[PDB]
Amino acid sequence: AIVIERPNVKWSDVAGLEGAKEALKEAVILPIKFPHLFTGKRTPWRGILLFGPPGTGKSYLAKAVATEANNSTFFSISSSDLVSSEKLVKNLFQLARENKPSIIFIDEIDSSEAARRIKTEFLVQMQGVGVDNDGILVLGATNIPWVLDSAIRRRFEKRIYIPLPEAHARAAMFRLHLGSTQNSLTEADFQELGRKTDGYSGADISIIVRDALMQPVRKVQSATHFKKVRGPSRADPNCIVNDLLTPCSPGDPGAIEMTWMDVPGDKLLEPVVSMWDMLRSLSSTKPTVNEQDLLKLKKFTEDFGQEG
Repeated sequence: AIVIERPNVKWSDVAGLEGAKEALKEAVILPIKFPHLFTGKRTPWRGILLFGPPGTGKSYLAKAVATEANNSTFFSISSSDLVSSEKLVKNLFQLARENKPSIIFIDEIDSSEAARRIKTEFLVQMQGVGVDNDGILVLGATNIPWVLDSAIRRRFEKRIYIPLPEAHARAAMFRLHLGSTQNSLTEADFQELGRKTDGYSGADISIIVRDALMQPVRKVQSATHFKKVRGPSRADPNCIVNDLLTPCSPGDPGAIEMTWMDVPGDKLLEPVVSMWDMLRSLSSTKPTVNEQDLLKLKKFTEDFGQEG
């Protein structure tokens, strides 16, 4: 029910968001590193909110904090209206102090029939009518902040906006989603995709990289002809040959009406994800985030901010 990992995500693992990371470092770590610099009339913000465009992968970011922060335990869940009935939250905080340090984290905090059995129980503990909420932080993640009850919303003292990465991260994000796969791409072609537009998110980018990986396969499943070549037999790197058939265009240097159904498991020379592959997969996609879309957030700052 409640995920309970004690993670490992250095700041560096998080692609970029230093402008936020700084914002986080301030609100949390400093208070931690120099406790003798936070008391008297000022207090650390126990509730902090993570908000920005969808697919910006806020989730992950959370863990990075719980890590770079004394190494607190990550108590986390979601708003699948909590396994679509309540006590979960009670034990949640109960555990919180029970194993502090710790970070209560809720991706999808946004959530009619007033089923405040939970809704209030939250603020109640958030308010910590009695038991100590100190040493424990709570984070919220949402793509739509404007849809939360003033109460809920006024709990997270500090609000940090999670922008969209279009920089080096955007790019280096492709290598990441390319994992350990054969590709003809290079660090030249990787920052290239990076600079090649923006308005794209970790999701977005991921989906393209996803289409760009199968590219090689459909070529092979739906290929017109193949051309025999030389090289170690896929079945044995030691057994060089000259019968490996890779796929080729209709009228080419050595084509023959074929299909994988004829090409031998070992006699097949499989293509790797190329740069056109990459590109093309992109040239057929739109950023799931528009300006109007992103403007709908801007609202918040103006009429809210640190709630007040």
